[PDB]
Amino acid sequence: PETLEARINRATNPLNKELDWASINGFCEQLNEDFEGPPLATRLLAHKIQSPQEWEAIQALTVLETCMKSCGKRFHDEVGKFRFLNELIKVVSPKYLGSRTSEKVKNKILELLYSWTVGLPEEVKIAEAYQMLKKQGIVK
Amino acid sequence: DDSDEDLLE
Repeated sequence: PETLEARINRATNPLNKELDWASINGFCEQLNEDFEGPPLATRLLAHKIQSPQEWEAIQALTVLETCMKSCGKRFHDEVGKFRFLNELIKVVSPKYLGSRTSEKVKNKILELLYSWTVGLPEEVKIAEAYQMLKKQGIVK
Repeated sequence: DDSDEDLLE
């Protein structure tokens, strides 16, 4: 089967005229398949999400949203590390990348973070990351 | 595995 790299490259291709579900869901399927899939997925996603090409980053966030819903204790656990969460904090925060990131991209990240605090309460690092942002005034 | 970065504050 095709590699995580191949999937995510199709799924987030800024040439895409619409969402490519075969590739989006194929990414989720594939990271679930191989032992070391989830920590790789999370590395690939973090890079796509920090793209200055907005449609690339937006599609990445849709892949992330999708696989969080579909996969996981292993995927949920990787996303729920500071190793990943820090990369999202970079994108939304004026100290880091926030100044040059579209409001669309930042709002999507903040939505996703809220939804995981509600939907995955066992991932306490996601929750900690979110009230840190809220304490800084980046949310509400 | 239990290891992780520090929270970026």
